[PDB]
Order: sequence, then C-alpha cells, then structure tokens
Amino acid sequence: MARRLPKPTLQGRLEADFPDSPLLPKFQELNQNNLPNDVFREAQRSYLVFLTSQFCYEEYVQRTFGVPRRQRAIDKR
Amino acid sequence: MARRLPKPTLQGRLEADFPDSPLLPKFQELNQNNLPNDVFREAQRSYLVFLTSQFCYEEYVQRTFGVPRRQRAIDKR
Amino acid sequence: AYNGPAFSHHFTRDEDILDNLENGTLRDLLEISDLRPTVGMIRDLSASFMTCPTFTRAVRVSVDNDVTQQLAPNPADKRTEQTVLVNGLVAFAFSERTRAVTQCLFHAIPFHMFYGDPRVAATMHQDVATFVMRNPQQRAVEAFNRPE
Amino acid sequence: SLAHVVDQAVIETVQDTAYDTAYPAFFYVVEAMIHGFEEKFVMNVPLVSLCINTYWERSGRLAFVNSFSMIKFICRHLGNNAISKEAYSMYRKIYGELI
Amino acid sequence: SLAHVVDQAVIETVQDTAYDTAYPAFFYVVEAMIHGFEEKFVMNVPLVSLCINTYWERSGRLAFVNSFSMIKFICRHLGNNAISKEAYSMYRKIYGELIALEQALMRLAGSDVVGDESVGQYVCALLDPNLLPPVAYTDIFTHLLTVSDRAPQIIIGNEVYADTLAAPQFIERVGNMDEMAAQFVALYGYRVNGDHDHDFRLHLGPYVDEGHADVLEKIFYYVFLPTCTNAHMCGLGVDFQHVAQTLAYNGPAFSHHFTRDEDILDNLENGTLRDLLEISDLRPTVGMIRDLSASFMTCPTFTRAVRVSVDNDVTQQLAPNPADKRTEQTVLVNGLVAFAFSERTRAVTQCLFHAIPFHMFYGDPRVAATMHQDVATFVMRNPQQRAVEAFNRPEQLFAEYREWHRSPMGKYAAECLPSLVSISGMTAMHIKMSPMAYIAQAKL
Amino acid sequence: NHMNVLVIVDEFYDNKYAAPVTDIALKCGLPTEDFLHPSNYDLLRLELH
Amino acid sequence: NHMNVLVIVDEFYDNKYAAPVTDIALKCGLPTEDFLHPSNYDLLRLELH
Repeated sequence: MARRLPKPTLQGRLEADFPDSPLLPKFQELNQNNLPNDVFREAQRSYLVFLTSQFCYEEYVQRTFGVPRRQRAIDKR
Repeated sequence: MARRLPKPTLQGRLEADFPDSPLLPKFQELNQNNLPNDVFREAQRSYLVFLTSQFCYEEYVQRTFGVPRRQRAIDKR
Repeated sequence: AYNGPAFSHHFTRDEDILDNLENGTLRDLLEISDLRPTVGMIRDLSASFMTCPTFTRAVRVSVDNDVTQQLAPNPADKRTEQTVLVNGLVAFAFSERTRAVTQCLFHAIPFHMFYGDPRVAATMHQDVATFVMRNPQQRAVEAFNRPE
Repeated sequence: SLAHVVDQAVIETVQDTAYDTAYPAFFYVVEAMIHGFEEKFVMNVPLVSLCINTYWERSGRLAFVNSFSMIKFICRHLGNNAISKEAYSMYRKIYGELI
Repeated sequence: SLAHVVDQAVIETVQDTAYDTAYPAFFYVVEAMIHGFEEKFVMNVPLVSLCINTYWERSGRLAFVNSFSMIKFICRHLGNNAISKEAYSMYRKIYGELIALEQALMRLAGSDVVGDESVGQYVCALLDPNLLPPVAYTDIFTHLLTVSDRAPQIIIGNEVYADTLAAPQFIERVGNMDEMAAQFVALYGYRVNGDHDHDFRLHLGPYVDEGHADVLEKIFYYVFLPTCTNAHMCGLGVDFQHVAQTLAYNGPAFSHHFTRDEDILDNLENGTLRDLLEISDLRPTVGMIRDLSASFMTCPTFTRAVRVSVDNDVTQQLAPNPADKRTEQTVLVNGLVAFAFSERTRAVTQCLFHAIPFHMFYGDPRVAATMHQDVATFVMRNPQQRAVEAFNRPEQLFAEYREWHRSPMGKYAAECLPSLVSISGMTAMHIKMSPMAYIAQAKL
Repeated sequence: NHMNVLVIVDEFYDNKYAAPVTDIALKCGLPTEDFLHPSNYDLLRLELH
Repeated sequence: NHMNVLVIVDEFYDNKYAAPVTDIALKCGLPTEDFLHPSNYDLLRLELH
C-alpha cells in the first residue's frame, strides 16, 4: 500500500453504460457512505471486476460439464 | 547571399480552380499589400500548404479518439 | 475483466475481441503482439481471479551446510542461504514500447546471481536504468549490485 | 556415457527467444493467471495453443521458456494434431535433456 | 569473449543496399521528414511498413539502413505482421550486434575506477562521452555541457556557447506536437516574416534519457556504417518548405471529392512528385501523404552545422599551446547522411537537397559529385581528389588535423573488407593510446 | 520488517550515487598472469585456502 | 558568419583549380619500404613522435 504501480489506462463509465447486466442490482448494495469520491468509484469498479470474474467462472463451470446420453437419445426423432 | 533552391514544378493556380472546400473562405482573407505577383503566388502556395496541413492534422486528431462503449452498445444490438 | 466485451452478456463468446475493444491497456497490449484471442478465452482468463494469489514475495531459506563441511569457528558461517521468489515469474528484457504497458502490472526484482541482470532489469525500472547510466561499469553481471 | 537429445539448432532457437526484443508481453499476463496450477492450465489451454501457434508463425522463435511449470504442462497436456509438430519437438527434446 | 551476433550474409545485404543505383528517393525523403521522433513515426507507421515491404519483395534489399533513429524505431515497435518476417531479421541482427560490441568494450574497460567516474572514458573514444555522433535530433549539447568537466565550447557561427544558463538566449526548444497546437501559426509565420540567414538560433526537440547513454549511436555511425559501405556517404541538407510544397499542394489534399483510400498515381497532376513516385516505384494511398503533409508543422526550418570543441583528458592534455590542448569536431543539425544517388534521381531531387562534406568517413567525392554539378565538374577536372584522403572540403566546415577521425581511418575504411573481422578491427582501432589504457591492454 | 518488495527495490535504487565492488567480483575479472603479478597484492593476500 | 550551408558549399566548390593536398594524406598512402626509402625526406622530417 506504500508504493503501488500506477493505475492502468481504462475506459470508464462501465457502470452507468447502456448494456444491462443481471449483476447490477446486487452492485447497488454498495454506497459511498463514508468514502470520498474517487476512492469509492475505483473500489466499486474493482468490486464489479470481482462480480464479472465470478460470473465467468460460473458460466465456465456450466459449460464444461458435457451432454447427456438421454438428450442424444431423444435426438433420434 | 540568399540563393537557397528553386521551386519544384507544380500546377499553376490549382486551388483557385478545382476545389470548393472550407479552406476557401479562410483563403479569402489573404491579401497582396506590397509583394509582386509571383512572390504573392509563392506565399499563397506556402499558406495553402499551411492550411491543408492544419486540416490533415485535425482529421488525424479526430481519428485518434477511437471507439466509445455506449455507441457500440446501441448499434451492435 | 473491466473491458466491456468481456462484460456484456449480449456479446457472443466465439467472436474476435478487437472489433469492439476500446482505447486502453488491452488494445496496446494486444497491438504490441498482434494477437487476436477470442473473447471467451479472455473470459476463462478472467475466471482465474478466484484462487488468484496476492502479491509476490521473497522468502529466505537459511540452512546449515553439509556435515563434511561442518567444521568452522562460527556457527553462523555454517549456514548457506537462498531467497526464493514466491508467486512471481522470471522474464526476459522488455521492449521500450511495451514498457509503458507492462509498467502498470509488473515490477522487477533482481534476486539471484543468474537472474540479476543489468540489461534486463534496466528496462523495467527507470531508477535502475538511471543508476546504470551514471556509472556504466555496473553492466557486468558479476559486479552488479543488488539490495541487501 | 550420456547421449544428448537436443541438437545445436534447438539451442539456437531458445537463445533467439532469450535475445528477443519483441517478446509478446501478453504471454506474461497469461503466465500471471496460470502461476503454476495444473487445473487452471487445463482451463486455459485453448489460449496457450493460440499463443504458441501465433508466435511460432510470426518468427522462428517459440514462447513460454520462462518457467519450468509451463514447459512441463505443454509437454504433458497438448499431445494433439492441432499444435505444429516442429514446435512440439523442441519442448519434447528439452524435457528429454533434463531426463 | 565477444561472439558476433551478426552474420556475413546480412553484411552483404547492407553492402548491396550501399551500392544501390536504384535507391528509392521517396523513402529517403520520408526518412528526412520523420527526423527521429517517436510520435512523428507513429504518425507514419503504415506508410513505412508498405515501403519496407515493397522494397524488400521487389529486390532483395532493404532501405532505412541510414538513420539510426529509424532503425531503433523499427526495432522497437510495429514490426510483427506488416513487414515481411525475413526483412525484420536484418534489423534485429544489426541492433543486437550494436548491443554486443558495447559489452565487448565494457569488458575491455576496467572494473576499477579512478575516483567517482569510470575509466572506460579514458580507454575508448567510443565510450568517451566527449565525442559526439554526427546526426543530432535530440538535445545532446546541453547534456554534454552538464556532464563534461573539461570545457566543451560550442560554436554556432560567429557566436560561442559555453554556459548552460545561456540555453534560452541561444537555443529554441521544439515543443511536443500535441502541446504546440496553440503555436502552429507562430511557428509558420517565422518562415515568411523572419530571416533564417544569420539566425544563430538552433531549433531542437527534447532530449531523451532512455537507455544505453550514447555508446550505441556512436558505434553505429562510426563503426558499422563506414565498414559496410566502404565509407561512401555524405551529409545532406534539406529545404523543408519545398518538400511541404510538393506534398501539401497536391490535388487529393484539397479534394473533398477524392476519398481517403485511393491510389494517388491514378489521379495526380503532372509534377515532380509523380516523377519521384514513378522512379521510386511505389504507389501510396492518400491518407499516408496527408499524414506526411500534416507533419510539416513541427519539423524544423532548415539544416545547420555546429562546431564542438572539447579539452583533452588529463593524460594527454600536456601541450605548450592552449589551442592544442583542445580537440575539435563537427555535428550536423537536422540533416542526414547519404548513400550514392542515381543520375536519373538528381533531376527533380535537386530542388530538395544539397551536399555537405563531413569528417573522413562521411566526406566522399563520388556522392557529393553526384549531388552537385559543381562538385562533379571539380572532381572531373581534377581526378586525383577521387580518393577520400585527398579530397578538399571547406575550411568553413572541415579541418583534418583538429579532429577525432583522421585520414588513415578513412583510408582503412575505403579498402576495408565486408568481413566481420574487419568490424572487430574497426572497433579495436578506437583505443585512446592513454597510459592507463596501456594498463587495460596489458591486462588482456 | 515490511513485506512489500517494490519499496525494497525502489528505496535501494532511487538515490544511490556509488557502486562498491567486492573482492571475488574483482578476482573473477583478472586473468591469471596479472593476478599472480605483484601489482595486485590486496586481492592476492586473501587467497590462502 | 552566416547560417546558410548552401552558399558555404557553393563558394568553396564554385571555381577551383589545382588543389592542395595535406601531409597526412600522403603519409597514409605509401607502403612501408617506399616510405622508408630516402627519397621522401619531407615525411621523415615530420614524423618524429
């Protein structure tokens, strides 16, 4: 925390953007409350990063599992 | 003792004839108060160089801004 | 994760990334390599954040020497010591175009006699580089000076 | 009485990879996400396939020489028609040298 | 224990580029136009990628060997896809060999130091920072005024320059291109309403501290290029405003009608630019030439010459004369050195360029006789001057004795073989013949 | 005492003006003949064992 | 005095005749034995050090 590498160049406004994510209402749980502006904005951006990473791992888990014998058996007719 | 180099051969009075562009009204400002006509055409040519280079640099700066997020969210749907 | 094309549920998994990637570190980092991975590949990399460990560290293992070489007046002379880099990788020299991109995410640690190299560590830090420019006789790997 | 399994050409290849100025830095991010875990390499194999393939195409040099774990995983898990034979033989002969 | 990274076939490639009587002069003008800035070269990356690609596929040779900064730019970025993969390897081997000779000289240099400073300064002229490379696009002069202890007097025309504090009143810095957006018109009006004759002011971009100090540029200009060309190169002066009048007064540049991406040679009106393009055999797109037109704002007005004069080290300083304690040298400002031109090339190219003789490697009778009719009639009427050692260059520019690179250096380089052992010999001649350098020699 | 390595790197490499060189780093530089030559008697004094 | 290098090159190369040659131009062009032959006493007069 003493010395950190400077923040990587990123486009902003991924929260208030046009595309709508199902994660977004749970993201509404966080509030500034105590924090100043820029600290809370980058903290909530990090939290959204954590949410999207959780979503990616969950979808990968559901993707890897495979295809059942019964569905291919129904796929005759 | 000022004999630099002669002009490379180019079309005479191209900008008066060929285009109708935003460079034309800014070109209208140029005047011939003292100088001879050939020297006036020379300084006119350098001024047209200056204006075209202004415009091309501005178009490059317009290209440098890249692609926003929300516009892609609108149209790619 | 924060890219946008990896964010949007609307965008398709198999599609190439650079048709919708916005100005940022991913554009520069891929534009250096001219590598086009599909978006779901970046998604699977984003899945790594669960058991992704914290910052790299240095841990010094201090052991006694061999029993054939045990003889000494000083017991502290008997130990030989080695510093292992935890959670970190070893790397070659960076380009200078890629330095401004990689600086956000990575920092040098010269910690081993083979891995403490001036032309490679000089790229990663401006401090090491300016120190090298002031007295160039440091360019020898045998004479190169590392933190205590 | 040892016989070496690596010839001088593949050592030239690895030396060229060492002296590369334009080594693709994105690979390090991949390595940073891998950090020597088996399961995550099995997760991320269709990306390291494309990385090895494109860097082998762009120059004769090859990738991922940095950490032993990555080369061990590439020697183990690939075994396929997809990755080019000439790149695979390099890693196979290096691990045969260590053997 | 140096092993040569570079190979002989790539040196023969460089030699074939050196004797090219079909060298494309348009690429040479582009080389003159970027003049070694990162941002100006990222302005023009896809043009020069097309340039290197077409010149590499059309004949088995590559351009842009000449200027070091363009070399470091091509080695640093772009690369990868745009140019052909084999053509990248020549540049890589050149830059790697330039790196490897530096650690060779450092190992020949001692580890031990006199005081604070290193002793490689005394051993090798190349390692010695009092020496200056010929082409200067970054502000080396103020940096050398800081680092050099012994009095480095700089002559700009009539006027001396010895104090760092005088840096505003004698040097005009060139601002960064994005920053100068307010001051474009003030940059341009100086051409019409200011006299560049007896200006005494030097327009220079910012210096960059990046890496390798100064050794690499010195070994590239003073070792590699004189060997690989048999030292057939001259200094170049550029008349930039005529170059801008070529590129910018073009018909597609005015044109709202003509699109962004088309072949300019389809719709050029007849001029020197069309003839340059056809002799240079390369069809460019319109946006490329518009980028080259846009670059004219920040590029300098004219070329200049500068005398650098530095006192000797304390080993060799002993002399009864104060004027013989100090060794003198030249640096070309905003100009570039030059391979031989074709005879057909100098018909439209003469409106852009002129010849400069320089120090012994870069002062050549055949190339300067190519560039001017006067030098040609001189060398014709007196053929004995055809050799490099005899050829008489102006007192205004040149003096043989008060220099670092004398005549036998150039005589060695003229009959030099393209072997890399000759590269090693050219390197080995640069030892300063200093007493402590004899200790360094007695070590190895 | 503190765990972070970036501070350890930067604080060592930020403002250092001088470069000390050790004994064996100078011994490995020299060839044999100069090493046995009595110009270098500081380094030769400590090669007993 | 003047900055322009065009006239610098021109006025030196405008009208030339028989052109001078320096000393070390001829000191670098002879082979060893022909130099050491006692018919070039000029060059042996001026290479003392």
